[PDB]
Amino acid sequence: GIREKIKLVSSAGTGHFYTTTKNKRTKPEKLELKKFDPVVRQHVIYKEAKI
Amino acid sequence: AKLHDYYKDEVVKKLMTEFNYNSVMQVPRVEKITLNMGVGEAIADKKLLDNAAADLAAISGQKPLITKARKSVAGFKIRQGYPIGCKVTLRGERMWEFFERLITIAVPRIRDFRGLSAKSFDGRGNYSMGVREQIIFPEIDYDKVDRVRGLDITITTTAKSDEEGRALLAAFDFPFR
Amino acid sequence: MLQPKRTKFRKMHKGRNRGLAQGTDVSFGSFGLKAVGRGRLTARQIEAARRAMTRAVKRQGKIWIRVFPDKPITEKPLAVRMGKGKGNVEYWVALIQPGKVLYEMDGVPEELAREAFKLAAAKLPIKTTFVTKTVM
Amino acid sequence: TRNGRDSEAKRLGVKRFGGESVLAGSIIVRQRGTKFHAGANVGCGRDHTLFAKADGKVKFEVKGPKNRKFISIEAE
Amino acid sequence: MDKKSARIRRATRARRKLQELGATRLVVHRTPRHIYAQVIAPNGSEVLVAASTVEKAIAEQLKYTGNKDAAAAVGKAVAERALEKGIKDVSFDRSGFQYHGRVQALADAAREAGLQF
RNA sequence: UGCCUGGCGGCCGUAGCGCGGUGGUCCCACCUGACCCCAUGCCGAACUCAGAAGUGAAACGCCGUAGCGCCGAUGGUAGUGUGGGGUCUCCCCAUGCGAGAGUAGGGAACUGCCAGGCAU
RNA sequence: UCCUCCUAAAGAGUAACGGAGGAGCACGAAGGUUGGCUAAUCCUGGUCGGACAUCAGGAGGUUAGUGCAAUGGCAUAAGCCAGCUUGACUGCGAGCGUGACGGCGCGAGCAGGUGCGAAAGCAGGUCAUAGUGAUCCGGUGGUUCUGAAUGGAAGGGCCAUC
RNA sequence: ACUUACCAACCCGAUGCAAACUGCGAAUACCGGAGAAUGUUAUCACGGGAGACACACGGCGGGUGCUAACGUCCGUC
Ligand SMILES: [Mg+2]
Ligand SMILES: [Mg+2]
Ligand SMILES: [Mg+2]
Ligand SMILES: [Mg+2]
Ligand SMILES: [Mg+2]
Ligand SMILES: [Mg+2]
Ligand SMILES: [Mg+2]
Ligand SMILES: [Mg+2]
Ligand SMILES: [Mg+2]
Ligand SMILES: [Mg+2]
Ligand SMILES: [Mg+2]
Ligand SMILES: [Mg+2]
Ligand SMILES: [Mg+2]
Ligand SMILES: [Mg+2]
Ligand SMILES: [Mg+2]
Ligand SMILES: [Mg+2]
Ligand SMILES: [Mg+2]
Ligand SMILES: [Mg+2]
Ligand SMILES: [Mg+2]
Ligand SMILES: [Mg+2]
Ligand SMILES: [Mg+2]
Ligand SMILES: [Mg+2]
Repeated sequence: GIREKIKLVSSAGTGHFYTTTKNKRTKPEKLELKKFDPVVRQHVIYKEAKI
Repeated sequence: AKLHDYYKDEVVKKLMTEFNYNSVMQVPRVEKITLNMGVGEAIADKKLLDNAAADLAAISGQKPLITKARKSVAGFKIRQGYPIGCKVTLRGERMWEFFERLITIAVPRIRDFRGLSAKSFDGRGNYSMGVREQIIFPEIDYDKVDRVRGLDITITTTAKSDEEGRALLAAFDFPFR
Repeated sequence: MLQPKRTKFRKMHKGRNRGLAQGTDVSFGSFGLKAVGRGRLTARQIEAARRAMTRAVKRQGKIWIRVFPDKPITEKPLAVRMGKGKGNVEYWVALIQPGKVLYEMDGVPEELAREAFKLAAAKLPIKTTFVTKTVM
Repeated sequence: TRNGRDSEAKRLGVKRFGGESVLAGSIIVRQRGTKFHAGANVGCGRDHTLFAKADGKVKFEVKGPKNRKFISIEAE
Repeated sequence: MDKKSARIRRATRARRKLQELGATRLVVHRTPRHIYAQVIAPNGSEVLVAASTVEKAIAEQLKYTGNKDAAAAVGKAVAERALEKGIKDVSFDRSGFQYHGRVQALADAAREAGLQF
């Protein structure tokens, strides 16, 4: 209703991304999470970007 | 620590012969002294709580726990989890040092003091009293206080009765009627 | 006129009325009026009968009502077709099974209780009979 | 206000009864809470589905100080 | 909740899990004066080996039975006693006590003496 | 082997609650001290550590005790599958199954592994 | 359209313009793990303080709580806190449930890599069950595919997503 | 502060009622194992051909209606 779709992008060269949602009002900063990148086959930091 | 010694050196002895206890482990003990401030109107001015807290901190000598609304109730317009008071539980050395300050110099500085009630027992040997003005404690700097404010004192005991609970305080020369 | 003060639900399945009664002894008074037949007692019936027996004793002694009309009965009015939702609650009944003590009484002579219970029974839609307290 | 609604039935219930021989992984009961608890060689899924963790026979028991119901699996 | 009923509650989950796993557990019990260790079989009803400070061969070499040095002695002894009976892999059941101080002294010594967990 | 205690289980109220009595050499408990390990949205209460001056007061364990909980027949009652029947909103008969509640009554648990103290 | 309960006849399912309610979201913690904790309500005592705020004791024993309807669960808590955190992982999947089908669900275990824990272990989101839209057409990124003479390119495929 | 022939929850004892109550609980029905007799395989799978998806009354258990209807809606014979 207010909760927007965002994509978390792999900080490695790969263009791999996870997709999730966010309340942009209450949480205006960039969501940042270690996740598994299946292309370099390792856990790497992932950073919000626009869907 | 002086009044803990007086408990051992003098009070135990008095109560053993008063109630003819079989075991010294039956003699009532001061278990803990709990100070409380129902602040209540911090809901409009959050700073009223901070100054209450700091009043207790300087009175008790330990960091206060600030107590939240256990339950919304619309009568006092409070929502669950709202800070609405602060408390301090005293034990051991600190409780005894406070107990003396209370008797030896705070309580005597109540205005036109005539003694404390002796009927403020809960029915199981624990004593409770209020002070209207926290400026009776000399740890409070009369010039700096934002406001005079009151305070609950409860002395929790291991006496099973009020008769026993009273002999215990009486033996410390607790001021009564 | 008896009615539940509030209920969990407004309306109730028709259900059925099989079985013999529970509460078949005179447990409070000295005499009782007992159902011999099966059926429904409305709150107005129960009231009409309570009045009758209470006139009869000139409001002397004491009276107990062992039944309570807690079943809501609905009806569809004239010129309404079937369906379109369950009808509206109009009145309340108690379900009666053979053997239920309906009313009890004491503080009066037996002869007067029988008369009073006779007058009351003429108000009820189910056959009844006169009963007495019993040791055990 | 108006009634007239209900939801699809979820087909909960016991799928394999006492004595029944099952292969590992087989659902033994679908339930909404833990009416039945997982016993030996039986697992509890996220919707409280109890399933076989081993080939064997389904076994219902009542155990413990709370008289709880447990499903386990006996080798056969 | 009194100290003991509270501890037993603190212990129940880990014991059910070990029970589920079918593990042989090294069960510890601590007291102000004494500490105890039992290696109990998965059935939960048979003690395979044991050691504690109430047995004289152990307390005799100890200053005070209720401290960490003692805990190290008990742990070392169950381990040895256990290894001599072919027992090697167990799981630690801290029995609602913190994994700390004495309990941990016992655990560390038990590992030291070759017990696997 | 016997009594006593601790630990871990079986069993899950015939096993619990209450009331009365009772135990400290050992064990257990409270207890002592606390700078420290470690801890308190405050508090050495709890968690924790170093201990042994005191007490079994509390707790705990044991023994007693039918106020309560709990268990609980026999017999009858209710329901019911099949077959048949009536005055068919409900019932009855044959046959099989047969509660719930209540009554008599039972009942102050039973039991295995290891370890410690004591005694013969 | 979807979820919960009853009708529903003690396995599943079961109709009516039958009886009652709810959803079309929320949450980077309200998720994971380790460690810890335990409600409601009532009686008595207590400054301002009242029937009800916060404090103490006692009874009580989950009647509380669960982001939200209902039902079933929940103390080993699934309820409540804190520390560290990203398993709200990627590839798969023995074997099952539920569907006319399209589909939907549950799942131990395997490989890679990760968090928490001394360890046993736990984690593939949230106590569970609602919170949803097939296909076509088109957009964005990736790509050991394709590429109309050949090398490219456009367009197409495949994977991710709108 | 004190009191009234008033109403009074909770609690204790006694008495009933419940589809959406359960500290109880059948008969039947249903799932699974094994075994004989019987049964023209009555079973399952694949494949060729369909028809049918207006049902009726009666019995039992129910919702709706008035335990009205040659009423209406399910279950089961
Ligand atoms: Mg201590
Ligand atoms: Mg004692
Ligand atoms: Mg007897
Ligand atoms: Mg029988
Ligand atoms: Mg029976
Ligand atoms: Mg019986
Ligand atoms: Mg009974
Ligand atoms: Mg021995
Ligand atoms: Mg069903
Ligand atoms: Mg059925
Ligand atoms: Mg949660
Ligand atoms: Mg935990
Ligand atoms: Mg009060
Ligand atoms: Mg690690
Ligand atoms: Mg393009
Ligand atoms: Mg060309
Ligand atoms: Mg070309
Ligand atoms: Mg075919
Ligand atoms: Mg058609
Ligand atoms: Mg049709
Ligand atoms: Mg039909
Ligand atoms: Mg018809």
